[PDB]
Amino acid sequence: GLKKMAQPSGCVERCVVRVCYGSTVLNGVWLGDTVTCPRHVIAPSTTVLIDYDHAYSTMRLHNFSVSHNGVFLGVVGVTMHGSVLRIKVSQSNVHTPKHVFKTLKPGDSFNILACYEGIASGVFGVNLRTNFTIKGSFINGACGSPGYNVRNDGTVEFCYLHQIELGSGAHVGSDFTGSVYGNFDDQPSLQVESANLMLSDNVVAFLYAALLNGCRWWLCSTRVNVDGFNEWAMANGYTSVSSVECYSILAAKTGVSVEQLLASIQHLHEGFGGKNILGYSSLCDEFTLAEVVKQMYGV
Amino acid sequence: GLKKMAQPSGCVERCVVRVCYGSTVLNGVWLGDTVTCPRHVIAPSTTVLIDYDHAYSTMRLHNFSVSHNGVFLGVVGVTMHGSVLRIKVSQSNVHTPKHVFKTLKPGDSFNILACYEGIASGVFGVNLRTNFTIKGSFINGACGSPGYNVRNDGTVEFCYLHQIELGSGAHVGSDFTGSVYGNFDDQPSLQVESANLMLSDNVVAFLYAALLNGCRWWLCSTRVNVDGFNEWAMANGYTSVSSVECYSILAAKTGVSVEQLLASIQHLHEGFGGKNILGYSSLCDEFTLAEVVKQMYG
Repeated sequence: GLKKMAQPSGCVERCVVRVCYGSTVLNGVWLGDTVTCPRHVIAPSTTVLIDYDHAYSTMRLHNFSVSHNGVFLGVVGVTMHGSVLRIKVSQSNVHTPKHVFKTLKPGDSFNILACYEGIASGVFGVNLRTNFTIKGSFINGACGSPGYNVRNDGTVEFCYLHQIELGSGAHVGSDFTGSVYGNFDDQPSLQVESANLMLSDNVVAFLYAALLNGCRWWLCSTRVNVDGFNEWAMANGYTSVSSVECYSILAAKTGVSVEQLLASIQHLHEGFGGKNILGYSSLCDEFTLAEVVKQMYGV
Repeated sequence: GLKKMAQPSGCVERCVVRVCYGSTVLNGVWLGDTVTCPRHVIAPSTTVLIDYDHAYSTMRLHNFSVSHNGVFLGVVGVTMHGSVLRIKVSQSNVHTPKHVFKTLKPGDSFNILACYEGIASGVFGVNLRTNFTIKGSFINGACGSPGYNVRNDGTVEFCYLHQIELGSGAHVGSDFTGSVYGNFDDQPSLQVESANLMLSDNVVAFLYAALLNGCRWWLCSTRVNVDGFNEWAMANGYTSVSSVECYSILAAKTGVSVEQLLASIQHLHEGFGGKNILGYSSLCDEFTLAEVVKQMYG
């Protein structure tokens, strides 16, 4: 069985704060004596293009209010870095977890802690898609909601801060250095993301999960090698497959080769008509190899 | 948009402990000075039917080890209540959240904190099905993983302790009184659960969600009243619809009566062939009214 799960949120919850500037409110992340939040918090109320360099030069520290669970923190200084602010506050978060900052790549899975007014309301796993957007569930006020991963040694990787929802409904964020994923503008615009490609590495993982569950009506005995599949993938809305050897644990157990699964993808590309694979009516790219392995075997 | 989410797990993570008896290890929940865990932990290693009353009668307190993040709690006494043990320990959990215990009904959504050796590894939302099982993700050692909801005032409702995986893959748990949901046996056996019905109230909530996203190709123009739908529901594997007036909010905003969605359920029952509703190719009973309302309007 396959269930999308999030990693536990407790150590990240203790870092979420409410950041207010004037009347504008969003979420920030408090590590040590620094709060990171989207710079949208200092935007003037207007319908014209936002000049953030001008808003930054006219910023006054006393217009900020930063709080953790209703306890207000004193603001010492603020610098702007791409699409985020770094707010120095006058005391350190005594529950700062061991952490690093990591910039995601397309195909990476991570966890979103969806937050409103400095308070977490939900947690879910997501994948950064090839168009550098995610499909989240955010209502008004989710700006600044953090994305994270928890390494095996317990280190939190801070990798995402929610920035904006595009007209299409797709969600855009930045890393903690202020670079927006996909170079989208961090203010209202008419921007549209590129077409989403199916994540081939995840699809291969999904088909191995199907095999391990005894679902194999779809298996091809044809073989397509990596170079051939990657050329087909270009023309058919799929990514290249990154490598084959990482699947060897699943390959030995099944015992089906990655190249057989690549041929199976080409066979199943259009539809299942109208059978299903693990309940899905079309190929699923939601689950990574690491998830299939960890959910099947704890590794 | 509709995404299955879990409520934040921080306050529950601080209650999970490792419970060991002899060589057998599983998870427990530490509230005040009590640890609740599945009684499977005192089972003898064997392939015969387990007699839990005899296992309990021959129990020795010194065979228990209860620990939280590597520090060991002193065990004071143990009682058995249905499928769970209540282990009294000599320390109170200083991180005990404000909490109540609540027994779930089919169609209720809740959150699972999946745990291994007393450490949380994943959190996800699930729905209790009409056969009283859930579709989770558990591998070996997840026994005792807790299920919970968090009310608006912050109170944690403890509602589920993971007990066993059935031969079908479906998951069985107990409440914190030790009653097994669906009264399945809490030991290895050949039991098979009865078939699931489609949770009609959840399907309605799902269709209200689609209307709010401009997904309306499936909307029936005509209506069927509740009494006619419930007759159809029996003969077609759906539960009876509860009431109509709960959906007033979404009935208002759409503005579509529940009776119109009931007619659409009848029409969509076979298949979409091959159109789509919010990503799904068949009707989805995964989301309750409360989740839809919370995810779209707060």
